[PDB]
Amino acid sequence: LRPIATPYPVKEWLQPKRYKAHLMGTTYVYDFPELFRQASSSQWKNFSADVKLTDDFFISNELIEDENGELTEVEREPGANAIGMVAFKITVKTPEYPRGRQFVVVANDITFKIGSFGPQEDEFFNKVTEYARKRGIPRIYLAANSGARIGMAEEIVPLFQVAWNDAANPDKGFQYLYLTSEGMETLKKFDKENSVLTERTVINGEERFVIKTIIGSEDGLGVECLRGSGLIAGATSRAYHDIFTITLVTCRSVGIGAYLVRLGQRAIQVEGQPIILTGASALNKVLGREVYTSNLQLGGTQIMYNNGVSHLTAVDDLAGVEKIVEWMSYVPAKRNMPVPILETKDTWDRPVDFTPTNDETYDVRWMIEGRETESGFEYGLFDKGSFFETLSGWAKGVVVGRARLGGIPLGVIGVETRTVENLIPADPANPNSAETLIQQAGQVWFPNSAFKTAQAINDFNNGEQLPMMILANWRGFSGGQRDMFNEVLKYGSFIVDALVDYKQPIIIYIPPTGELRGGSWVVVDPTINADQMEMYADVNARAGVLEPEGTVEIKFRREKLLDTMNRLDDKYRKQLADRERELLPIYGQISLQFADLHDRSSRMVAKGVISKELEWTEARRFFFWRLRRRLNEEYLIKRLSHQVGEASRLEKIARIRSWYPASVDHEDDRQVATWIEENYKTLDDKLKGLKLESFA
Amino acid sequence: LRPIATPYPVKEWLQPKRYKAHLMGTTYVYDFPELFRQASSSQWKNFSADVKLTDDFFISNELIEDENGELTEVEREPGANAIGMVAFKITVKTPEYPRGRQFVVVANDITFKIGSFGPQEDEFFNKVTEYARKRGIPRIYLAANSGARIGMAEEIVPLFQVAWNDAANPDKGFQYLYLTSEGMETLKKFDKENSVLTERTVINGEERFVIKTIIGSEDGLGVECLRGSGLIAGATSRAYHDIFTITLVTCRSVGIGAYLVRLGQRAIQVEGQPIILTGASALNKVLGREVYTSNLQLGGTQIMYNNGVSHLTAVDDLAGVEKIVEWMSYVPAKRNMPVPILETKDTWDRPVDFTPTNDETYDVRWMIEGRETESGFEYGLFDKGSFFETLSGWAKGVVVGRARLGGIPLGVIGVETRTVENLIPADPANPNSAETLIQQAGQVWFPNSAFKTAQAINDFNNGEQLPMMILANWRGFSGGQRDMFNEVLKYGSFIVDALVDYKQPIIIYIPPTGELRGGSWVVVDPTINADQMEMYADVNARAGVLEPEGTVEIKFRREKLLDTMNRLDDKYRKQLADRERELLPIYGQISLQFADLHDRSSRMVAKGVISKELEWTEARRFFFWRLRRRLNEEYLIKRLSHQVGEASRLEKIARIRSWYPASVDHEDDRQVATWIEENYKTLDDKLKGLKLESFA
Ligand SMILES: Cc1ccc2cc(CC3CCN(C(=O)c4cc(-c5ccccc5)nc5ccccc45)CC3)ccc2n1
Ligand SMILES: Cc1ccc2cc(CC3CCN(C(=O)c4cc(-c5ccccc5)nc5ccccc45)CC3)ccc2n1
Repeated sequence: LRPIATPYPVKEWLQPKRYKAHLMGTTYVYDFPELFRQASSSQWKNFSADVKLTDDFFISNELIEDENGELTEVEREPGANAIGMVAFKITVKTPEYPRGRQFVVVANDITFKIGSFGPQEDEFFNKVTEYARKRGIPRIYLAANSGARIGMAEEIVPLFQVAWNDAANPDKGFQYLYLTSEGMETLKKFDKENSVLTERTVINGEERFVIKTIIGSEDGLGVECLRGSGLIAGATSRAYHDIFTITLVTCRSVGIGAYLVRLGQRAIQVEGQPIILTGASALNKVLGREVYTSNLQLGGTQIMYNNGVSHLTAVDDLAGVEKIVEWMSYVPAKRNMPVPILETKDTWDRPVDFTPTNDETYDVRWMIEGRETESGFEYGLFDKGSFFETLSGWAKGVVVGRARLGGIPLGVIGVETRTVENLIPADPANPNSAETLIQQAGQVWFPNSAFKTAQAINDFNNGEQLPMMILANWRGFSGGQRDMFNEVLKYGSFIVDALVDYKQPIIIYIPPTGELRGGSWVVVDPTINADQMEMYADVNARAGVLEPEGTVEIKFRREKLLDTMNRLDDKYRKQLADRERELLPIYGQISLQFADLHDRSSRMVAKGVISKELEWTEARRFFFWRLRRRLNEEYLIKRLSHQVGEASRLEKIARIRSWYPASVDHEDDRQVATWIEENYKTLDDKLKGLKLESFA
Repeated sequence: LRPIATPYPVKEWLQPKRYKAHLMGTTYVYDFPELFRQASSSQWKNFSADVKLTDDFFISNELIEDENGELTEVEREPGANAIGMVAFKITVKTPEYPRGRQFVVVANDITFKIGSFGPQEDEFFNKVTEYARKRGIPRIYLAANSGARIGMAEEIVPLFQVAWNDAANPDKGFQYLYLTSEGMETLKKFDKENSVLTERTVINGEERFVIKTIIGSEDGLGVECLRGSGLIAGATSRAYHDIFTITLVTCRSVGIGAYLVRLGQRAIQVEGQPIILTGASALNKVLGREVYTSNLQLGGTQIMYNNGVSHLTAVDDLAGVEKIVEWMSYVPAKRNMPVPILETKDTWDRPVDFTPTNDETYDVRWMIEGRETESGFEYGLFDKGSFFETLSGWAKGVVVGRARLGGIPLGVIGVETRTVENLIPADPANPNSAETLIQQAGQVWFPNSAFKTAQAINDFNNGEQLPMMILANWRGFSGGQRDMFNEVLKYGSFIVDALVDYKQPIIIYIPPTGELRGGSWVVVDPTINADQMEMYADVNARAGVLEPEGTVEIKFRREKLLDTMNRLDDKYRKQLADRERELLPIYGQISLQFADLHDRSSRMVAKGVISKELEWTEARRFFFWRLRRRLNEEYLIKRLSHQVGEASRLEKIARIRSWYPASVDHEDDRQVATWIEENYKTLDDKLKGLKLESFA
């Protein structure tokens, strides 16, 4: 016992494994449910300071496998785990789910054979993944490991012999490894006969059993651990499309551990905890030179957060757990359940205060969440304090996060208008390599920002099942040599693919001072997914194939400018050339203005390419009721789908809308939402009566 | 008429549009079906030189929209197209489909408004895509365009007036653009009232109609072309997952044209024909410096073929058409039809001649397709002349292509064992940028080669619907700083995702002299997709978590080596240190051999991680019958699926196998395939009788 005379019992002495996990710079596995309780208690405190929580608000039950390999809940003392993988089923009352929400927490035990993954740990992690998937509940993975377990047949070590080329001179070489009759007998005795595959031979009177293959009696030495690693890699790939998946990197995550981080997609990395494949010293041995200094050089946050492999960083394990809990607050309690509404002080019924200006630099986050000023807070489009930014270390030209609109959770994608700089590190393996600073113009999609946008769309859709708003403001894609060589077309195409797959309502909105041109419009047009997408443009937004400079270059050339001077200038209508020299700068401005007059939201409305033209200050009120109406109609379309056999979206929506009273304006979002909400049970009666269907 | 006195009529005079397409360095649209006839005739000549083809072997029928917008077949004179998009339905008798196969060819007409995409061209291209998708037939796109159509309201050009700040001094500026009563009347007269949105004002006695927005009477000016571009981008994204999609870049492909190339995935680029977004001169104007010299610098084959955006290059349009036809020869006639068997001179019943050696450098293509030697041809694993390599300009560390195994078409992925070099061009926009040469070690996955592998798996699965063989031979992934920063984990994870989605049989085979370690095994393990995947290892292959050097470093350390010297060396069992110095180099070799003895295919079999251990020379015979048996069982599993409502793969296969006579060995591939093929109609009788099912 160290230390002596403490007021309460020494937990690191009661369970020495707790001390071992601490020495490795991580939380002991069995202490993680307490971090989740602390983080959930903080959630309530930030939401409503006066709430009185009792311990029954949070329940953690360890999951273990019974005799039949089926998962069962247990209450046992920490550290009794016979495998290096542990899991907990958590039931917690949260501000968004005050009656309770559930999720599973899977975690490596860093104290159990260094958190290595053997076949038993792989099979348990897979069983836990399937358990969560069957229930539709989130799967949280706490990564603290050493990758696949590695071993040798330790029983053959004191038994094997060597067929020396020259017995007197060992340095001269050897032919093979073998066992003697007594070696074979030792194996026969301990029932380890199948530990080796041998070929009996006789050399100078003595029978030698030539070792052809070493198998070993102990399970979890090599290939069997690689099979289990593949199983859990595929399981995680599947889980990402099915349930909400997230990983906290709490101590190192090696090999399969690094792949699990990425396969679950959503990842929070604790600072100083590396995500690696082969380590620095192993790499150095292969390279035959001291190239790398540390594992943190290979997989620290300055690699992974800058990459977008880590969506967020955390200063410590509790900060990481808090970020999991905060991320989950935007996510349904289980698969296919409605998105969790959480109304706060900042109600839908207000104008948007922060307005961008053409003559002034702004941070898009101000438009999203608002900004603090000396004269008071300027409210943004979304709820005050609701913006949760993710992938904040990578491709900063695009701003992605979760926010709330009058309480409705949604994914938000905005455009950073300021020039973004990123530092490409010098390659330690190349002596002729130096660090590169890359500058990327604002409102231009680059390979990295296009990849981040596609990734965001997929992460809001899969597991999170959230509606989305893109505040579309791009001039185009980078068509330059470097970015074209770096496959900008591939990443831009991933955006189209991500939108095709989207299952919840989408709002595309060109904001005030905003623009959408050529290739940038293409990749975000609502006809990519007409079932879910709608486009809107601000009265102060612009859009066309080219910018006015481009349009004039192709369609308002010198001949047309001169005919315009001929019509409009009395002096014009060698003495022409000097007049042309004087008129050209202003006539170039007239032509640019003429072109800009086509790029208005009024032309977008007339041509039917946008649903409506909007005023920014009224966009919060408009979008709140539009989104609320859309969620309600989507619920009814899904109910009608359950009883038909075969009908299109257009036919399903036309039928639902035919149930609305004649006096209801189908174009009034607030009226449609209000009527549906007042009639959910009446609509249920109607849907249940439609089960008079016999379709073959 | 130019030239005069030709033996036959001047086609470039009869149809001047033919001459215009030629002046633009491309085939005239209406001459493309003839290139397909020429290429299909060549297919027959290469297959069986003595075949007698008549003109009824190939039929091309132009598709146009009728009064109701429905596609109908027409026989009309070339050049009568009222839109800049044309399509043909092709019916061709090929060596793989001697009774005929069909596909659609969609193409821009470069002579029609520079191949620009207006709303009508977009709607026709979408209608053609849907037509092919509904029928399950391939969609071939011939890209020769200028992107989205750009325009202005040309009727407002001679009408608009300017509100000068000072009428006498135009240079001093202007307030707005306006129309007069006579301007408004001109618009009223020609029924173009809605061409502008105006605001009537009176300034110094005269009524001025202030132009607030220019709309225009002509359709296809701006945003409406961007909507149509989005529609066809989404349509192509969908088509790729549904039917076989391919694009030939035959003249430039701009904007939406560049996106269509990528969205259809499979692309052949004719040399000197660029795939661009914004062009060089437009980019130069934005950058305010002469940065780029040409469009070919931005999107030539040296960009796109090196990127993997272009799967192949072609010296000319006919070479391109021939490569389409050759690619299609491995693909089913329509969606869900069986893969086309094409038996040639090189029959299944032979050993594999080319065998790799540990002490000698080899090209993996020799193992795949064989090699010419002075002593004769050394046959490879696959049919002689059947290897069709694709993505050959990009990530050369991985070799991808289509091949045939005793006539069975399949996707093949092999590993290039030689060091691969690639040249990263100097960024023209950065004066402080120079070209970089990157060397990549063989048998190591890098971000580019991992992306190429995932891309290949997806392209064999989607549309092609082919079985696959991966000749798995990777030591691991590059875990170094540069490759980790360059997101190797993301690309490696895409491999897992691509395997999860795979719908046809997969063979993973570790070849002779081959190896599969740590992270490389993980990403290719058959438990990722147990319904489709099987793994095999050569008797001369190796596999474990680490390489023997790594295993000894962790599990056979100095203490263990010294205890081994204590047991095996009579002299060992300060006078120890000098003995240690002498023994250590050979005892290090013993420990490496001890570790290598665990890495054998015999341990893989014993641990149940591979289906069988094989001998390379017998692999062609083994895999032919294994694949043939698997295709037959897959056909029956799909038939059983059509009549059940709910049953797992394991239950479906167990039922099918219960139909085999008792004397049939379920493990004998050749016997199982033979029995199924002799009993297809009898099995059909049994399946039709199982339609006594009433499941609710
Ligand atoms: C690194 C970088 C930085 C900015 C980028 C902007 C775009 C947008 C397109 C719009 C379409 N387009 C034009 O429409 C255009 C814009 C301008 C232009 C605009 C603003 C200032 C100066 C010039 N001049 C032109 C000249 C000829 C043809 C087209 C134009 C070109 C430019 C694309 C890639 C970019 N890459
Ligand atoms: C650019 C590059 C080049 C080659 C690469 C090879 C690997 C494979 C792993 C296997 C696992 N592993 C070992 O198992 C290992 C191999 C060797 C080694 C092998 C051959 C020659 C020299 C050393 N020495 C070691 C030392 C300590 C720990 C592990 C080892 C390391 C190396 C990964 C990335 C690489 N990147």
